[PDB]
Amino acid sequence: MGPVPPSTALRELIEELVNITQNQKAPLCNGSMVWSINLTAGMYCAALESLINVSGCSAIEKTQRMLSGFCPHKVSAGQFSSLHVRDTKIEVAQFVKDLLLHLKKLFREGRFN
Repeated sequence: MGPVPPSTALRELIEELVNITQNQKAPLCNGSMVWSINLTAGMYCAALESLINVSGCSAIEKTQRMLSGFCPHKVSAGQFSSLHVRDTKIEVAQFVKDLLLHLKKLFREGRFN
């Protein structure tokens, strides 16, 4: 009835992200690239604004919603927070995988958000 706990939401997110990335043949997006970010705490928020730059990819539309659950502040294609540094862009396939390592990482510390 009430929302799912933080630890449960994370596992459901990791299991879903892995599932769509294991049977994926070619890149989910047309080789779209995203800005690299620093994986620390506000990863969900920093990661969200980076995905907001990817359009035309429904396979990740649901992902943006689940990420928002950990980041209540919405981001428009005009408002940016972590894209202040001039980092290089990377393929989404790598962005999802790099994020996967950090997602299960916080599970070990049980420190969600």
